[PDB]
Amino acid sequence: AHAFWSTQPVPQTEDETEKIVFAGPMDEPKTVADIPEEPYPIASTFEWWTPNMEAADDIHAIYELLRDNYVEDDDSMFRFNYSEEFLQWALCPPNYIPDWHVAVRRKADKKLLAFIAGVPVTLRMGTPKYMKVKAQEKGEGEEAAKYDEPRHICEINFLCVHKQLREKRLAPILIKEATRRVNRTNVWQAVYTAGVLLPTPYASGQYFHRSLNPEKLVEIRFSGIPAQYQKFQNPMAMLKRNYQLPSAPKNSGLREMKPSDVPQVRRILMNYLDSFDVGPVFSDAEISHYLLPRDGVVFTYVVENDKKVTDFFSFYRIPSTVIGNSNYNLLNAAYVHYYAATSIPLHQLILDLLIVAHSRGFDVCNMVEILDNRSFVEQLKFGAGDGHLRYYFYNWAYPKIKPSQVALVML
Ligand SMILES: CCCCCCCCCCCCCC(=O)SCCNC(=O)CCNC(=O)[C@H](O)C(C)(C)COP(=O)(O)OP(=O)(O)OC[C@H]1O[C@@H](n2cnc3c(N)ncnc32)[C@H](O)[C@@H]1OP(=O)(O)O
Ligand SMILES: Cc1nn(C)c(C)c1CCOc1cc(F)ccc1-c1ccc2n[nH]c(CN(C)C)c2c1
Ligand SMILES: [Mg+2]
Repeated sequence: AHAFWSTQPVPQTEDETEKIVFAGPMDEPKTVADIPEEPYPIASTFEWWTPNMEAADDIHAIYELLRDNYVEDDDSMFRFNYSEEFLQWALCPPNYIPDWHVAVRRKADKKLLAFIAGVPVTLRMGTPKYMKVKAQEKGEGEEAAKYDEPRHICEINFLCVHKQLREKRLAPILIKEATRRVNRTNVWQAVYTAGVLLPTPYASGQYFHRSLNPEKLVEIRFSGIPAQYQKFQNPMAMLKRNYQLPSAPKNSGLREMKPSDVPQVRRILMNYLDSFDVGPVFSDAEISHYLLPRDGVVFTYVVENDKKVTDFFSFYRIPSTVIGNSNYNLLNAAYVHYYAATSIPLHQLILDLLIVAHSRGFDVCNMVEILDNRSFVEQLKFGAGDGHLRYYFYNWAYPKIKPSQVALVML
C-alpha cells in the first residue's frame, strides 16, 4: 500500500512502533564513501537546482511555489502563505547547509516544479522516561541509554510538488535526493511532521485554535456561530464578547526580548525542555536566531524585573490564503512557539500572548497539543480543530509517546 515508504528505513506499522523498547537506528550502518556523489536520476526534461536562500530572486521563486501549491487545511478552504522573510528565517538558521535546500526545475523554461528543505537540528531523541523504567527491571539499561546524548540531525520541511505535477511520483524522488545530500554530510537521521498519516508516527497531536477576531473568522468560514448564541438577538455580539480580551497585558514586567536576554532565555528554556522525552538543544546563536523578534515573522516577550528574566513566550506568523477567486482575505494566524514560565502560572503567561497577538492584529492563535499546551486550553478558550500533526523520524526506531512528551515546535 506504500510503494515508496515500504522501501525506507522507518517503522512500517503501528504495532511495530508500539513494541519498540529502545531508541536507535534502523538501517544498515554506512559511511559517506558508501553514498553516491552523483545526484539521484531524474527525467531529462528536469534538473536539480540548489536555490541560494539569501538571493532575492531565488527566495521569490520558492515563495511563489509555496503560496500557490503548499499545505491546505483538511477542508481545502485555506492554504499556507509563508512570507519570503519567514522562509529565509526558517531555512537559514546557524550553520545551515545550503546543499540541503533542494529544488526541481523544468529545463526548458526554468519553471520551479518542486522543493524540499532540510536544516540542522540538535535533538534529544534517546529512549523515553516510561521506557527506561521497564528496561531497568529487565536490567538492559545500557542498550536503553546508548543514544541519550543529543544528536546533530536533519529537520525536513517545505516538501512541495506543483499542483500540475501531482501523483507522478516526484515526491519520492525529492526525498531520496535530500536523503543522499544529508547522508553525504555523515548525518543519518531526520525528524519531520505532517498533517497526513504516513508510516509511522512516534507521536500525534490535535491542533487547537483560539479566536481573536471572531467576526473575520466567521466571514472567511474558519468559524461558525455557536448554536447557543444563535438563540439571541445579536449572536455576533455574544460571540465577540466571549472572545474579548484586554487591549494590553496587566502583567507587569513584559517587554520584547532583546539580544542581552539571550543567555537567560536559553537557560530557562533548556531547563524546561529537558523535562520532555524529545526536544531540541539550542546554542546561544540558535536562541538568538529562533527567538529574537523579527518584524512580521517571530514575536517574543520576556517578563523581566530588575534585569532578571523569569519568563518568556514566543509566537510566529503564518497567514493563510483564503482560497477563492478574487478573495484577498487572509487568515492572519499566530502560532504558539517556545515559552517558559517560572514566576507566573503558564495560563497567565499565555493569556499575555493572546493579548499581544490580538493587539498586533492577529485573527486566531493556533497550536498543537505538545509541551504543556493542553494545560491552558479550557480557561483560555482554545478549541480543538479538525487537523492532527503527526511526528516522524527517518532511520530511527522510537517507542510511541504522547504529544505532551514532545518539545520540538516545527514551523
Ligand atoms: C537522513 C536524511 C533523511 C531526510 C528525509 C527524511 C524523510 C522526509 C519525508 C518528507 C517530510 C516532509 C515534511 C513536510 O514538508 S509536510 C508538508 C507536505 N507538503 C504538502 O502537503 C504540500 C501540498 N502537497 C504536495 O505538495 C504534494 O501532495 C506532496 C509533495 C506532499 C506529495 O506529492 P504528490 O501528492 O504529487 O505524490 P507523489 O505521487 O509525488 O508521491 C506519493 C508518495 O508521497 C508520499 N507522501 C505524500 N505526502 C507526503 C508527505 N507530506 N510527506 C512524506 N511523504 C508523503 C505518499 O505517501 C506516497 O508514498 P507511498 O505511500 O506510495 O509510499
Ligand atoms: C489555519 C490553517 N491553514 N492551513 C493551511 C492549515 C493546514 C490550517 C490548520 C491548522 O494547522 C496547524 C495548526 C497548528 F497549530 C500547527 C500546525 C498546523 C499544520 C497542519 C498540517 C500541516 N502540514 N504541514 C505543515 C507544516 N509543517 C508543520 C510541517 C502543517 C501544519
Ligand atoms: Mg508527483
